[PDB]
Amino acid sequence: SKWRSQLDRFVKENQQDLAALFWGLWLENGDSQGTIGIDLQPTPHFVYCPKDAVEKLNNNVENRLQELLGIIEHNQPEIEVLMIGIGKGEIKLIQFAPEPPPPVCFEQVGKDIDGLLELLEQRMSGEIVV
Amino acid sequence: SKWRSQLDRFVKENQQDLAALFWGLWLENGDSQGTIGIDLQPTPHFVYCPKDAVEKLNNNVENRLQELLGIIEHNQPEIEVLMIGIGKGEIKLIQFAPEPPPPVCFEQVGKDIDGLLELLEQRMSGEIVV
Repeated sequence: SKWRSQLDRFVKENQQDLAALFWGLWLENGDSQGTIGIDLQPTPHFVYCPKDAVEKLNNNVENRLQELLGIIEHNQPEIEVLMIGIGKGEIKLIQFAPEPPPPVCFEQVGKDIDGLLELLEQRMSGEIVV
Repeated sequence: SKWRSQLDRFVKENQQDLAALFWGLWLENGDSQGTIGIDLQPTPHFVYCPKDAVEKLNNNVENRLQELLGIIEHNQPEIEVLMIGIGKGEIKLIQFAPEPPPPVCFEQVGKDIDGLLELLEQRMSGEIVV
């Protein structure tokens, strides 16, 4: 269960870059691909999670995050970032309203999603271990 | 308006305590008093912002955050901390899903809301200035 607090600390230290990536992917995909996931195995990597898979997977003892589907539906990508981390099937909800908001974060980092994916995934490696 | 970034730094570094206070206030008051606000003057201090008051104050040119009212109505306090910082009439949304969730932060920090309020308020003093 320690990976949860490792993921928590990583998010805390990387909110602006995660917001830039969140917003960049929002621009390209909106919600058509589902929810941005961080699958932690075999090493942490960004994925998309269709709403079915989230419900299927929140339908599990270790999870059962109350109203998760509504939280995912009601997230406002212009002001707040939402992702889900996944370690051996258990969800940790990632949600934060950064400063500046995600679209400004995107403009201020000045990186495309490919650049942010590689930078963030390198940073995760060996920092979050399941 | 540097206070927006100082408040962002404060929240990032104090998620557990703010989560414990948020849930302690939920235990005490539920939604009977409105939304938890942080009034930044003369010193940052926690207040309650009734629904009508939030709305009137969001009805101002520096604010007009899209879907603010809906974010407030949909907040899931077992999962999500929600507060609004208020600096010279400027709203800043605070929303984040802590690790562990808010009711566990309250249990783990082992203090009542009076203790939490005093600690968090002294901490913010000097650190977030308008």
